[PDB]
Amino acid sequence: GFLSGKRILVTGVASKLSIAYGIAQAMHREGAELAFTYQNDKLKGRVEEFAAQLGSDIVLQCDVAEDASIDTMFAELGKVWPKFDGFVHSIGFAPGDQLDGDYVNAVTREGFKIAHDISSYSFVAMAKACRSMLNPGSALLTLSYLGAERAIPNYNVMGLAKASLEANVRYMANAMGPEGVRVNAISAGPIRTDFRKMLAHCEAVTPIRRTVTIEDVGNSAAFLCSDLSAGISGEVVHVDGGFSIAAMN
Amino acid sequence: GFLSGKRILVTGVASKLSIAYGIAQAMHREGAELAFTYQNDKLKGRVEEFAAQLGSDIVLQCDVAEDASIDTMFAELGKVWPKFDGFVHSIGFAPGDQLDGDYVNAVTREGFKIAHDISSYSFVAMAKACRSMLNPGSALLTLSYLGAERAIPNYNVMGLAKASLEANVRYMANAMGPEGVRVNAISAGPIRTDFRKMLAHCEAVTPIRRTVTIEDVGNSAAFLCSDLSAGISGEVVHVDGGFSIAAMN
Amino acid sequence: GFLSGKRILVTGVASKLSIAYGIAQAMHREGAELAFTYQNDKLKGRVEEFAAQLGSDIVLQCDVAEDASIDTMFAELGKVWPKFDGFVHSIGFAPGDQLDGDYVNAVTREGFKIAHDISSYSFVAMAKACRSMLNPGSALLTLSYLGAERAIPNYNVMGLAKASLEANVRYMANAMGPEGVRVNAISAGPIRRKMLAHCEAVTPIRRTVTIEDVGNSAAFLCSDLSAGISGEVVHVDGGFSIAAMN
Amino acid sequence: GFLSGKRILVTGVASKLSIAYGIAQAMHREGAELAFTYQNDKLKGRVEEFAAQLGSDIVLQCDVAEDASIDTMFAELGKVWPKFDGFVHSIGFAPGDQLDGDYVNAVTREGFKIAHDISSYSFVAMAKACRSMLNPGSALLTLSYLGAERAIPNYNVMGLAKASLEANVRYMANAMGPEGVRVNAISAGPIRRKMLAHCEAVTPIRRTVTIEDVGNSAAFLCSDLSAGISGEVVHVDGGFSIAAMN
Repeated sequence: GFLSGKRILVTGVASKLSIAYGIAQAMHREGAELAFTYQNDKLKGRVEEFAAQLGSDIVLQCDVAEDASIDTMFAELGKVWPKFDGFVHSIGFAPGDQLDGDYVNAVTREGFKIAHDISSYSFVAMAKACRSMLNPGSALLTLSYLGAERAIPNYNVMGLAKASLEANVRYMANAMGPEGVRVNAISAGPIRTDFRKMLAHCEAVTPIRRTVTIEDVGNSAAFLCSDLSAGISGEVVHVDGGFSIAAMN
Repeated sequence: GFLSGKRILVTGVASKLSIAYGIAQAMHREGAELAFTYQNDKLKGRVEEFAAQLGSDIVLQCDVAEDASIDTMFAELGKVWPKFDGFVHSIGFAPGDQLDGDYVNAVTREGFKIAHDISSYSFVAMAKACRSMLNPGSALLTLSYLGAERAIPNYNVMGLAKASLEANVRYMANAMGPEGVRVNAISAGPIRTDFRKMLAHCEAVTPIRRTVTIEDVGNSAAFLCSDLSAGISGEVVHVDGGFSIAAMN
Repeated sequence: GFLSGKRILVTGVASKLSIAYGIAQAMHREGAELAFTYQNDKLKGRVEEFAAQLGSDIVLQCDVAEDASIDTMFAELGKVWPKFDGFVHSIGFAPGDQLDGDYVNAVTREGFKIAHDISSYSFVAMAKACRSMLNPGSALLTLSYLGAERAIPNYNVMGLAKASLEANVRYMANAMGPEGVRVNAISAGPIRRKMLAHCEAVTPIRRTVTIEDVGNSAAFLCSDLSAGISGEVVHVDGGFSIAAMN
Repeated sequence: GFLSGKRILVTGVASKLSIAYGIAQAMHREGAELAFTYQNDKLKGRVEEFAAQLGSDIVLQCDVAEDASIDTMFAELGKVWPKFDGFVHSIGFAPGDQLDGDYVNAVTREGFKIAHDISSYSFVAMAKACRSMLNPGSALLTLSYLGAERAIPNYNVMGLAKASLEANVRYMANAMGPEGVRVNAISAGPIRRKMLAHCEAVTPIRRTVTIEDVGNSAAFLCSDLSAGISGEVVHVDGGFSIAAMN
């Protein structure tokens, strides 16, 4: 398929309904060889199993909160992939109380610091750590959400972290392009897994009249990490069925 | 390939260096069956030859200035493709004196009317004319340029027509989505075929450090007309190597 | 006021509720001397009523569909103001058949042509026709709508004409800035029934904007207070466009 | 003036050339009563010199890196102004090691943390700490830069902090608008050597903007003249960002 020859590391695989799993499935179907991180002991087993289902036995612990953890993960990867072609960053978090109710009341200095560290800094932390390992032609990919561009109820300090993240894509694309590395994001629509009401709304007003699926997101992610997207860098691509471009439907 | 099963009409094929030809080549390589329009008698022969090189003998006259011409073209197409899966609009024109020097001096009411009629109206003219022919899952694609979003010297009334065109993508995506049709544009970077100086500039400041090629544009176009981009509609995708997202390089 | 010593021509005043009246009123309050256009002779006395309230008796006929009418209107204006400091463009039309129902079904080649010619091309037509009359320090302002940026049901081909108008603002600003002219627009929010109900509920400031609010931003954007702003589409819609799923 | 009967707190006045001084000056000219913060005691007399020229003796210490300092600063302010009408946030910092050379090489976890905490989080920290003190009609303003939108060489991690700041503006506007508070920013152009040379040559108005131009837009954006504007990033860079390849 259109990723044959490519080795891509996938972060954030959680369950078979997670976007990262939809991306890993798509990439695998297109011929990539994959490697996977897991955060901690609770998730290790499920990730090993899913990795093995998609032909891989490269399953490595990584906590992106820690610079040391990122480095030793890449040291391990390099024993099997001295060079590789990019990675998929699907990691985003804010403490739970950040995301409920009025933004100005909910946000705190520490909730801000964590959400930005985990959801934005970790993308460039990973790049810094594997930079010399990336072949010419590599592509980095992160996931974002409309809350970066619009104020969405409850999304709160995650909007600011995703906005930081999308500027990180541009700064990274600009810095890394001359060595032959592209860096893009997908701004994914809400995916059916307060939520019920937001989904009903979103299907009714999306031009394609349905929420995107993890398969849809996976196919766009495979494209953006393949040589087929050689012309695209620093771009936030909306994979939300046109939801963001309509108003008052 | 990822377009097998798809029938796509390609407009604007001119010479082997034209974006539309790069798109038709890419689509063909991915398995689509193609049909081609030609504007007039001068171009017919070259289009017939290129069509035949990419497996097609569907070569039909169409002048998008005329509603009658569009209709009879689709009447002919329908004798061989009673239904089909979309088309690529690569048609854009302004009278030559529109594009030289100060915009406010150069623009005229008639140069404005032509550039908007040909470069923007014709996209929805084509959609209106084949709407009932499009299968669920179809995708329409047009080409645009950064001059839609920024004031670029000399591009002049073409910027306004491309801006009209990109709003046409959104209005079309919104109207057609519920019947299962997506509508997108590619905003393509300058392609190496005042021009010399603009190219040197553009390679030096583009993150990927080169101009995009018609192959790069073709691959993104194939993606956007394929089921792989099922999640994307109403979107203007930048295929300019990150050129638009950097500043002062 | 912050427009003292400014002469601004105002188009599109058709009634006291119109956006262009709210703008003229604010400009007059801030010390501008005003002039007005009208299109057909039926409206002429009514515009003289308006101009009189806003301190002016410069009321001139103009049909912006015609190059010669725009030219003769600026020759007339030139008799009272051989130089002036810019104009407000508030003129936007599509035939009514364009603005109802499915966009792709509704739009025609002629409806598209009229919408762009009248709502976008007229803005640069006016600038071309008065270019040598504008002082250094001048400012041109037009009015747009969120339909330029998003697909809004029914707004249809007007969405494309306003997207052309906004690009027109940028290309005009880029061409005229070196002579010392700025060019901007205000994208105004809806102005006061299901659509207003939605709008009030979801706009950050919880109300629709008024012609007074729009008039106040326009006055700023045509005054030297906004000397650092050119080529800009300023959203005066209470924040409606930056929110989603409120 | 158009700020008569307004009380605005101004942060970041460090010298007479600073953007925040140009803003305070314009606000004072338009009739606002002002208050100022300073960070360390070394700068205190110098800020009292400044405040005195702009009509004020409300000069208060605040280190926005610390929640308790922001709290005690608003308690002090509360002794003279138990209610007031908003503030200007002009505070932006990254360690100097962040702002040189290749972005990906330069940026560290700590440099990222400081840049966002000081340049973006402090804006909502201040709002949280004075929320109940703000009158209906109030306005908060911060300062950004085109680096939030585009990758500019050397600006590095500050580009990400300003992109967070701009989103902060939208989420603040959405949360505070229903209480009657607007929140906006100005993305200011560079202010007066190779980079200025480029900038003057390619900006539509053919000059860099001055602190006076920025001060005039800020005054507007904190006055009731801009009552229709919230959640908006207004570009005050002479049109530089809307042009390409000039």
